[PDB]
Amino acid sequence: MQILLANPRGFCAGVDRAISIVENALAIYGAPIYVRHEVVHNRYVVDSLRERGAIFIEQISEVPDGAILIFSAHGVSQAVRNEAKSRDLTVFDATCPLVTKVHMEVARASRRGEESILIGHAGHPEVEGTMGQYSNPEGGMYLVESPDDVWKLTVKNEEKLSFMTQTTLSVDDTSDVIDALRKRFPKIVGPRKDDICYATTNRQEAVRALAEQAEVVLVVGSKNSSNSNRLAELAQRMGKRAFLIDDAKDIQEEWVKEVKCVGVTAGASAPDILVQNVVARLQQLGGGEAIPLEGREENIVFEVPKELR
Ligand SMILES: O=CCCCOP(=O)(O)OP(=O)(O)O
Ligand code: SF4
Repeated sequence: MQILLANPRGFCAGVDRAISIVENALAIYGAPIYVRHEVVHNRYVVDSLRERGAIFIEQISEVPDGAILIFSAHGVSQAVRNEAKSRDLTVFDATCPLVTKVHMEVARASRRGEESILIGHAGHPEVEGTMGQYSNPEGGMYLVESPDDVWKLTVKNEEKLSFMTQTTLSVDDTSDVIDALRKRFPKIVGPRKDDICYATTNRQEAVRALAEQAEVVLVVGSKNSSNSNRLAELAQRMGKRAFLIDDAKDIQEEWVKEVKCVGVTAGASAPDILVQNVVARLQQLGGGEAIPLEGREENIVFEVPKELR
């Protein structure tokens, strides 16, 4: 059995920064360090940081006065930022810069009172944080997930309308949604393509190349990772069996029995150790040396705030 490894895979620049923000805060200030939401949607990273003294909360009212608070990579609404601001907290912001970029545009549209449409998945913390940048009652902020959503949306003034996207979407599905928006609202303004980040685009492109070669694709990542789920979905849509797994213990032998070629990748929030252990388990089930596929080079790094070292 040939084990193939997707390239690029695993940590992106935002996730490396965000985890380093929490670890450095723990090292500089000691436990506890409060984090609003899982810093990244990975169970291994999250359990790890919990055992080291980070406490993960959903609301600022869970956080004691005087505490250090870090916002997760996904970002936070103005309401949350202000509730934190109004309380007695030292705040470090681990929001990915590439999320912050979208935030600034929704804020712009809000200040103008011009309506904005977000493409994204209801209930995801990044969507809550992005929708949460708009506050002007004179305009409006709308969520669409699909072409059918666009087909039913009415806005107040379609001569002044813009759109933004969640950073972790399916590149192909988002393209359908944008085509629908431009047909329904011919004057809508957006970025040249979308707000899907470099890391989501690359890892999708990588998993397409993997799925071309592999009968079975394992995507290392947690159930609540949006970008990880998009990798598994892409492979499955190409007619390959695909599984999203937290770690090597999730592997069922039937998945790989009599399979000549298995592919492995990882979501942007999955550490490389998890992938090494998955390969190790596939080697127990008959795999050889893991072969990495050639991939698009990534060279972006995002530094932690100077205050955190
Ligand atoms: O939210 C932007 C991406 C952050 C890193 O990946 P993670 O799996 O934690 O988040 P998700 O892909 O947004 O659900
Ligand atoms: S997946 Fe993209 S937007 Fe999200 S943390 Fe990583 S680089 Fe930033």
